[PDB]
Amino acid sequence: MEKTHVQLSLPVLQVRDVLVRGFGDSVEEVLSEARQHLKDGTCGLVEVEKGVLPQLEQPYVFIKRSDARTAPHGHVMVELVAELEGIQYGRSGETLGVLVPHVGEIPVAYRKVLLRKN
Ligand SMILES: Nc1n[nH]c2cccc(Cl)c12
Repeated sequence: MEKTHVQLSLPVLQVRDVLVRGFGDSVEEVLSEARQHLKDGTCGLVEVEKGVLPQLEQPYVFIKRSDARTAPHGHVMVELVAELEGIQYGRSGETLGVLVPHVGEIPVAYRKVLLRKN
């Protein structure tokens, strides 16, 4: 059965390499698809800098920091928050990046996270 949190190492992708630039067309769909890709090992992370979000597709799925002393086993505790037309669905901490499908792009790094499944 599902533990509340799972340790994952996410590939960090450069925005110009990403082939599939979002998870879907509604807040509920992108959160659902992001969770499925995380379970399947087919999710990447793009770090947000100027110019990144306009090169990706809304709705966005962000991973955000969920606490301050929980970095168990070297993995930052995180949760999912979606954004569409400037409104956020969830409230959480600082953004670590934006999640996208991973379809074989070569990463530049890995980001260790402890992900709250729901
Ligand atoms: N990463 C995940 N492994 N297993 C899951 C089940 C539900 C939701 C998620 Cl995100 C996961």
